[PDB]
Amino acid sequence: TKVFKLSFKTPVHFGKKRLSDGEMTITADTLFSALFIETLQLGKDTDWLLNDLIISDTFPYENELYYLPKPLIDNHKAFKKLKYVPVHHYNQYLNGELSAEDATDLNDIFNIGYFSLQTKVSLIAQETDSSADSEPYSVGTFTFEPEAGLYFIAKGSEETLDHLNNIMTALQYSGLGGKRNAGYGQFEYEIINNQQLSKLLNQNGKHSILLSTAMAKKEEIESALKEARYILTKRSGFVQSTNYSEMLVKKSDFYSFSSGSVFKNIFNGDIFNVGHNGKHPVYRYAKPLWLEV
Amino acid sequence: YSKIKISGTIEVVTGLHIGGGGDSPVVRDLQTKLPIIPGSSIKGKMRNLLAKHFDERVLRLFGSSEKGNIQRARLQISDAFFSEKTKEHFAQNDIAYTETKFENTINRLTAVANPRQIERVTRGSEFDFVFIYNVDEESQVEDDFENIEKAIHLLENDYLGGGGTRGNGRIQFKDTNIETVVGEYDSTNLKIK
Amino acid sequence: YSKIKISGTIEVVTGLHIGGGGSPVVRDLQTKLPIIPGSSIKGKMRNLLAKHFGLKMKQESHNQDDERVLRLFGSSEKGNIQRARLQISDAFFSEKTKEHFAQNDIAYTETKFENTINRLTAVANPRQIERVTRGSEFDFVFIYNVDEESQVEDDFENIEKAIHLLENDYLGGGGTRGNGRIQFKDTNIETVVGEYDSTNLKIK
Amino acid sequence: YSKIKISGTIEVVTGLHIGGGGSPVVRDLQTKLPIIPGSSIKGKMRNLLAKHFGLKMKQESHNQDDERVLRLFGSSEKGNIQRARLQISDAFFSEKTKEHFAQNDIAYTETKFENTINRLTAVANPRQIERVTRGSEFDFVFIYNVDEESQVEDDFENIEKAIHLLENDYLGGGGTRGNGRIQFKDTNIETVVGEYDSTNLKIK
Amino acid sequence: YSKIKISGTIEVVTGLHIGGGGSPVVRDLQTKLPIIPGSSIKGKMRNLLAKHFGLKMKQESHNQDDERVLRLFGSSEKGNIQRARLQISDAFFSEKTKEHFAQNDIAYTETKFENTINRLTAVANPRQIERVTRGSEFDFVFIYNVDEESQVEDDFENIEKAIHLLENDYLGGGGTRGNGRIQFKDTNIETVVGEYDSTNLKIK
Amino acid sequence: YSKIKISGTIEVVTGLHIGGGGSPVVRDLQTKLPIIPGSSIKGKMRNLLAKHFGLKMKQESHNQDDERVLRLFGSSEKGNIQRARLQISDAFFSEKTKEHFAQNDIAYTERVTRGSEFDFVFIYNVDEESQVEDDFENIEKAIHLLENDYLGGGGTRGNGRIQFKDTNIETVVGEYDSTNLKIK
Amino acid sequence: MNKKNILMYGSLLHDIGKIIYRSGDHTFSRGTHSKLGHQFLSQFSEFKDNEVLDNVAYHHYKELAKANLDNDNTAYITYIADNIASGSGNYTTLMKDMSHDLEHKLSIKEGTFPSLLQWTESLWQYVPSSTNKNQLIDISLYDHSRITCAIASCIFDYLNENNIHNYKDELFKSFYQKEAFLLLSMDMSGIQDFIYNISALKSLRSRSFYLELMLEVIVDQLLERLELARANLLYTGGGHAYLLVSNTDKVKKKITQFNNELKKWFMSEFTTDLSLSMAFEKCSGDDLMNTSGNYRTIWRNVSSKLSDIKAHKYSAEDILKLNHFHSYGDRECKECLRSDIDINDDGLCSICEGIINISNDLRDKSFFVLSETGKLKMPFNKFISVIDYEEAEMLVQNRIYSKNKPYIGIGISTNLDNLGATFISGIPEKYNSISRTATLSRQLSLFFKYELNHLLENYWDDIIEASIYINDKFKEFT
RNA sequence: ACGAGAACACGUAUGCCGAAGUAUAUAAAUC
Repeated sequence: TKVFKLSFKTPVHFGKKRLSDGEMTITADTLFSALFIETLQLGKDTDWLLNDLIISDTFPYENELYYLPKPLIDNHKAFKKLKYVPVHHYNQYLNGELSAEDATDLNDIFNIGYFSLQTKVSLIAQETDSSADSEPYSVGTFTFEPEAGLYFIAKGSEETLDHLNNIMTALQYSGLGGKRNAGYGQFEYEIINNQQLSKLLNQNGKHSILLSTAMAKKEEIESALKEARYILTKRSGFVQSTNYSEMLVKKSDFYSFSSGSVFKNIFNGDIFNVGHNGKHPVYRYAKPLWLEV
Repeated sequence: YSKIKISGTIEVVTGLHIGGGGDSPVVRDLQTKLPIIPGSSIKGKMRNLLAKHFDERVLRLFGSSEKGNIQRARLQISDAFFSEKTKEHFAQNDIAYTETKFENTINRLTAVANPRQIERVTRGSEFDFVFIYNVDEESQVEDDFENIEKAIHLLENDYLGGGGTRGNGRIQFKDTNIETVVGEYDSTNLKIK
Repeated sequence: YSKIKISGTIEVVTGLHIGGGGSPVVRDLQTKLPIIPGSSIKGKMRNLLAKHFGLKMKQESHNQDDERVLRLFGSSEKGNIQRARLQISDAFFSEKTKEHFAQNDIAYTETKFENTINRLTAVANPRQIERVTRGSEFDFVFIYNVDEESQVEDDFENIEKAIHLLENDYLGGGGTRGNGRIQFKDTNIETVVGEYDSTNLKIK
Repeated sequence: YSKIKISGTIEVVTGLHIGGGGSPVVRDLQTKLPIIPGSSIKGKMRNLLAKHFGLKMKQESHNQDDERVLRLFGSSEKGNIQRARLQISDAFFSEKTKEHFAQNDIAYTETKFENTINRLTAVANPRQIERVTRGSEFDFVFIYNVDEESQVEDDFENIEKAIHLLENDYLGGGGTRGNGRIQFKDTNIETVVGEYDSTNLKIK
Repeated sequence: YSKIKISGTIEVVTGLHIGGGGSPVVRDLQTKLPIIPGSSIKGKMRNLLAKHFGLKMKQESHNQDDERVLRLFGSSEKGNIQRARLQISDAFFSEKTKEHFAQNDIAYTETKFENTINRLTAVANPRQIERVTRGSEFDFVFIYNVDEESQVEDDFENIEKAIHLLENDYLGGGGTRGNGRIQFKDTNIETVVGEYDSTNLKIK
Repeated sequence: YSKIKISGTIEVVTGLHIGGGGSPVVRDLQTKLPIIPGSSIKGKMRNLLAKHFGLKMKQESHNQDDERVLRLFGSSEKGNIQRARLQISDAFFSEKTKEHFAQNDIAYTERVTRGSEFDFVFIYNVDEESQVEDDFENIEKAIHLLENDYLGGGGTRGNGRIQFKDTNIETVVGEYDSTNLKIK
Repeated sequence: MNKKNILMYGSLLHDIGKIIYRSGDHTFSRGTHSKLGHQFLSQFSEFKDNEVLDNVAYHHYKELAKANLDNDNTAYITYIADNIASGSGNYTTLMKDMSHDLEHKLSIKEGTFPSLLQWTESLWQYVPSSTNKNQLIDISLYDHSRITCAIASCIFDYLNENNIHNYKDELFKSFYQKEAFLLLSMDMSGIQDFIYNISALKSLRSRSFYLELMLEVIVDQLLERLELARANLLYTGGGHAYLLVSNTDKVKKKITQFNNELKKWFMSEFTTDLSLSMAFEKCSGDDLMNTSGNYRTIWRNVSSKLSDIKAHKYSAEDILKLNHFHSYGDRECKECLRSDIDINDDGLCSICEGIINISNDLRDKSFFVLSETGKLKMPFNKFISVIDYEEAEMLVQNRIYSKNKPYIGIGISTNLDNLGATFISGIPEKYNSISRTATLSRQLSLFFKYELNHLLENYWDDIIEASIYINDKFKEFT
């Protein structure tokens, strides 16, 4: 049940719909994509990690502090402006022990980077030929302070996690974002076991908080939504090397729960096929990683 | 499967002007206010020069991936940053990091002149850089490195940035180290100058 | 695709005042010594060589010039782009000269004092002008691109004409009142990139 | 387009005291010898040739002067475009004088002691003036631009008038007490740039 | 606008001590022969011709003079600009005098020994002084500018009177005891620049 | 400002030896013929005139004299300016004496031979109209005293007494009447 | 004339004798306001409905106490609704104008009620509602009259639907405590995401307009389906619609049916980026009145069930049908980036192309018409098209949407930080009624939609200046 | 099998044109 720490040193581009967009964090599906591509690139076996690994979302950290997504459990004006809650207060959050002034101070302290729209041009056009207009475009980047970054949670047996160690060691030289081949998004990592992370991960309760993006299988959906509080977010995009035309290849739309979901009845997930008229399957990750409180 | 890292430094011989903000405003970081050279700049200038020299080589090394055939990039160029040696030396000698140049323009038929300002990174500074190469085909590394050497030569005898026909941008490359960072491929014999 | 390099020495004959500050002279701020900006040289050559060939009133209005002049310096604005071929870099104070001046204890800069006498009143007003010392040297470098094989000889003939004209003219300001005369010496031509021989070429 | 060269020697008849640094004189500092700046020559010739033609009080007010004067020395200041057509260079202490003065042990500078007598008090005040020595020589070069093919003769006539007037006047400072009288010798005319004739041209 | 020349010879009859090197005599450093500085002549003439006209004590305190003196000589000190109209140059040994003293084996300087006898003690104190040999001839030139077509006649009458008073006086120092008496000879007028009629003018 | 002139001749009877050489006699090296320094006559007339009037020992220490000497002769070293009003010029021979000596073949040096004539020319400036008479009568007195005293060095054994003759008082510059004056 | 119309007509104008008494017209300013209004309206021939005269003559206590009316006549229900809602020459000029308009312009037949509503609004939107010395009257006369109508219609739906005919005995406190009527809320999500789905700066007003128009269309439709009028709509805008209906089984069933149809249509037109949620909490005559501060409680409960419905906005069948495969590979909308809809040659889908065309027309033309076929999509297979003024009157001769233009009499037309405290509390004591939130919403809407345009008519630095000006104006506001 | 992937904030223009370190002043006054 190890955790992984990542520091970047260079701005990163994650984005939501367009290149003008800048986003702080990415999803378990993007990282499953990265790991799968790197395994196929290294020439190893994907069988072991297709159906033995459970991954969580990316999360921010600061100097000696950790954050987790807001669970969907009087002021009703300050909490709505909050996205992440510190670990030390996580239990205190679920018992109603957090006050408005404390929350406001939290909002004050939570600056972990900034945003920037870098403008560029393209002269590969008939500018090579003759008079032709230039094409200014814009990329969006996020930049970290020297002591902030990302962390992940992974669990299973020792063998699978040794494989994961090797994969991260290889991966730390490629990137985790958009314009990777343009100079964005490299990192260095460390393997950590914090005590309080293990304490939260090993609770005992009646509800469950989701730390990933997952979808229920057919035969269980009717029993999954008995008493639930969730968010559906459409996830679409383009593929990397399915067929001839990139434009003619675009993933079929998918809907999945978000990362603050609370479920009274657990479900196992599945790795879902979102391919059609392609040569090889295109997988979306959907398998939940719970914390039971 | 192996990954190779080429590291070194670039020195500014005559004043440099990238100026993404403008055109005086030179690109920096918005917090530390230190000049940098974006990797898109280097990638584009090298692409233009090497294409002018000559195709499948530019396509295998920089990647096209929409022309009806899909080729994935094989060389990754990162941003460049001010080095510690230069910061220490400049802080001791009490030198600013950036210059401001005043220029003028003359009207034909009217002989009236009007001014300009161009902000420009100082002479003698240094930047640190790293490139990554992903060895996807064993029988091609010598060819790819010949081509990358030619590109660095051409960029050495040319300019980076804007206003180079009037005297800006000239750079040099020093202190190269070529280490194999993932895998077991022998890259203790390569050279890039 | 080939690139040809030209290097040599600029020597100051009478005092020189590029004076781009506004009355100071332009200085590098890592060494605190004078420099000769390259845009000065390009602009003066543009003007001189343009006036050599026909310069028309309509050609005075639009800042367009003869086809040869546009070819060598670039137009790239007329709705018919023209890429330049001759890149002019700056020139810097030479190490030989700084050694000599430090040895013989010669200050690098003169401050000439000047006066003006107005009419009707004959009351004089004075002023100060800084200027580089004579005997100084600077090191200059030019790069020329072979975009076409058959135009090289003509282009270098035209550059030779520009050199002659500039050497019988002035750089900087106050040229009619004395300042700013130069010479070029110790040149060298080399094909730094490509496979185009440059042995028969010369710029005097 | 053409540029024509004039050259010659200035001969010092009585003491010359430019004093550009001011009671010292103006000197180079690569060699530490006197020079004659071009600014003073230009200004004095202009003042003579303007006074000889008309000088109106309103024209005295703002340095507005005759048309030929502005054609040969340049204004481009009143919205009319006119850059100077005569380029005047500095005068440097000549070599033959150096040889002669060295091998006869004659210095390059006199130090004259001067006295002032006060009115109704009869007290003397002493002063020291540093004059260039008699018998010296200097070398000068002028460049003429040919901007119009049908004015060369007229402009040269005006130039010889200015030269003659200056041969009957003084260059420098304090000339109403015996300083600055000069002469011109060994004048040669050459066309440096173009295909223009200079066999009928003369300046006395 | 025109410029007249006045030339001639100054003939010294008695001792002439000028001592500008001061007890030696001021001397050219290129020929090693005495001169009369033009400053001396201008000052002596100014003082004589100015004492003749009104010389007020209040004017003496403020160093103001009569209008004739300033128009002929120029002050431009009281806020009113008056440029000098008479230019006086120095003097030098004439060729005939050099030939005569060379043929006759006669030197150019006399050493006079003078004895001071003091009151109440009677101690003889000796002194040596250098003088210019009597009977030598100097060549002088004045330049006269015309700024008004009328006042030439009055100006020349005044310069006549000035020459007269100087000829009944001494030049230099040591005058009230036997040195300085000179006269003028061989005066000539020749119009050298311009188109003026000055053939009826007469300087005696 | 008018310049009146005095001129006259001086006759030599006792073989004169001035002592301008400091045993020779001072000569202008253009003619090699004897002269007389003007400081000679100036100072000797000065001393005689000073002696005639009252001369104080304290003034002897400080080289101060009577107002008449400080005006006519003039010193201008005490902090009060006194420019001299009587320019004495050096005296030469007369051509009459030269012709007579050449005709009779007589040398000039023995000492200054007897029978000489000297042409002395004084210039007097009129800085004030009123004091002209007083100044000229004083000059007349000084001339008389000089005529009855000695000029030269070491003349206390019989040498250096000479006579005055043949004056002419002509105004050379000015418009002032100078007919009523006399200097015998 | 259906009796519902009789109540509604006697309801809007039941309080006009107050104006004819404030105007000082000596002809009809001597008696009590009810008979002054009756005497005024007893002139015009169109308004000669007898039961309407009965309704307007006795909307108070003594009038009914001495009138011995029949058991079925709307004066009693008028009294009850009036009570629940309650909780100088310019007037003379106004009543001259009123006489002219009533005798000339308006029609009285069925379906003229919306026109009468706009007429009363355009005339009365500033008349002082009352001048009581012991009360603070932050309301106009328009709000009193309109909310009296809404309450009257709801009370009638309740009383009639349960088959009671002895209105007098039933309504003449005990009834005031019964769970009589019902508060209903529509909130549409995803406005921020849909408004910023453009690729420049002035183009993000056309789709703002589209969102606003859809909200108004759906709410007007809802009122039509329930045989009341646009009287019963308290507030709209943002993404909200606060409405008031009756507490009976029939309306509940119809609300459920309408909800199903809307959910189906929103899913059909748009996958999930735009939803609609409806929540209803029952209220008594006491709840809207200020009795024990329960209005805050009601509002909080409605918000709570709204949040819950937002948390579980789909079912298993929907989510399985959503994850069913569909054709792709074709290009997506160049501005809207969605690949489930057939596209035209220009590269824009139906809705986005419609919006750009309608903005181009709106820059010149200014009337919108709701038809069966046309240009831009609407619920229930309806379309909106663009038309000009004279075209609008010719179409009226043979529903119309405008932009802040109070044109009256042209058929039926509909003229189109600390927020939580204002919306939930309002005035906590002595003024805590539905009328106060009505007037507060009206004033805020006037500030937001009309005063903002006036402020911007004269318009980085500008953004800061506008922010400072808005902050200062809001500080002056409270 | 990562809202992906190809994409030099480029291009034409300088330090300008005009301007006297000048104007007055005895190396002089006593033996």
